[PDB]
Amino acid sequence: TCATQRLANFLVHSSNNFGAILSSTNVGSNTY
Amino acid sequence: TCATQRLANFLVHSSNNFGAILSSTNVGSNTY
Amino acid sequence: TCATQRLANFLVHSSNNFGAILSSTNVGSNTY
Amino acid sequence: TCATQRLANFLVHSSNNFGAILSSTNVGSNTY
Amino acid sequence: TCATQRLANFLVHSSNNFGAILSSTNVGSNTY
Amino acid sequence: TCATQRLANFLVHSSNNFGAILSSTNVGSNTY
Amino acid sequence: TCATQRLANFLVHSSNNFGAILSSTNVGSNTY
Amino acid sequence: TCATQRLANFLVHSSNNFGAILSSTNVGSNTY
Amino acid sequence: TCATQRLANFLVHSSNNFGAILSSTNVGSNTY
Amino acid sequence: TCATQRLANFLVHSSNNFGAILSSTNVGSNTY
Repeated sequence: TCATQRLANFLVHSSNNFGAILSSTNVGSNTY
Repeated sequence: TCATQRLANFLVHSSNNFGAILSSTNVGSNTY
Repeated sequence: TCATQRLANFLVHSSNNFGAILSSTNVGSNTY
Repeated sequence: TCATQRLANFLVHSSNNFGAILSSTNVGSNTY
Repeated sequence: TCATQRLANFLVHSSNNFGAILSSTNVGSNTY
Repeated sequence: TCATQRLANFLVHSSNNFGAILSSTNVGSNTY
Repeated sequence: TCATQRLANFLVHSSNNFGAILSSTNVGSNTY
Repeated sequence: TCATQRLANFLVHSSNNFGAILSSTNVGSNTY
Repeated sequence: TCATQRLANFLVHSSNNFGAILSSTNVGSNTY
Repeated sequence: TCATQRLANFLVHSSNNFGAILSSTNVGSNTY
């Protein structure tokens, strides 16, 4: 029995949920 | 019995849920 | 018995659910 | 018995459900 | 029985949740 | 013009895709 | 023009994709 | 123009992707 | 123009991705 | 123009990614 782990380039570029842009705001952007 | 793991380029570019753009806002953007 | 895992380019470009664009907003965008 | 996994380019470009565009909004966009 | 771990380039470039841009703000940006 | 949102019990009990059960495994389970 | 948001019980009990059960494993479980 | 936000019980009980159970392991569990 | 935010019980009980249980391990558990 | 923020009970009980349980370990637990 042996246990060798070789994980390369694990990535989660997560940008998931709610974004609140509300009032009187003409926005050139992209909010997380 | 052996256990070798070789995972390359695991990725979840998640941008999932609710986006709130509400009122009086002409927005050139893309909110997460 | 052996266990070798070689996973390459796992990806879920998830952008799934509800998007709330509400009132008085002429929006050139694409909200997540 | 052996277990070799070689998965390449797993992808789910999911953009599934409800999109809420409500009132007084002439929108050039595509909301998730 | 042996336990060798060789993990390379573990990464989570997480920028997940709520972003609050509220009022009278024409913003060229991208807030986390 | 008004914008009132009253959403109750939004749900997506998603368990969608590929399930990999491979070899020499009599499994009493249900894998996501 | 007004913007009132009253969202209650937003939920996504997501358990979506690939599950890897490979070899010589009689498993009473349910892996995400 | 007004911007009032009243969001209650925002939830994403996400447990989404790959689960790796590999070899010689009779497991009573449920791994994320 | 006004900007009032009243957000209650924002929650993401996220337990998303890869779980590595490898070899010679009969495990009563649930690993994140 | 006014900016009032009243956020109550902001929470992200995040326990997301990789969990490494490897070899010769019968574990009653739940590792983050």
